[PDB]
Amino acid sequence: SEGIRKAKKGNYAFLWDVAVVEYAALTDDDCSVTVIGNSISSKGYGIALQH
Amino acid sequence: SEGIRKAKKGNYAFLWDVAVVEYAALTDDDCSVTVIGNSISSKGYGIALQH
Repeated sequence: SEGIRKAKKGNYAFLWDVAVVEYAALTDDDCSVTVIGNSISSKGYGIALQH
Repeated sequence: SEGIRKAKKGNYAFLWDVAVVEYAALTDDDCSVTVIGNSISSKGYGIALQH
């Protein structure tokens, strides 16, 4: 939440999930941001369960 | 095993696994290798166990 406006106001590139940044681009009332892609497909994300 | 030097000595944009190319251009010694990038998240490989 601080990284919303501090990246808006201040040259701060952030370290986070891209899909969140996709939605943060989806929320800003002006198209006023920039993202750069990432491709690391050897490691994945699964969903935990009962052992 | 067929279209090997036809991609290197002919107009054939041959199409296979990138890691196989990291073996094949390693077998190549003539510096006639060029390739572009690709990000495909859906498919891949991990060793099967017993059921």
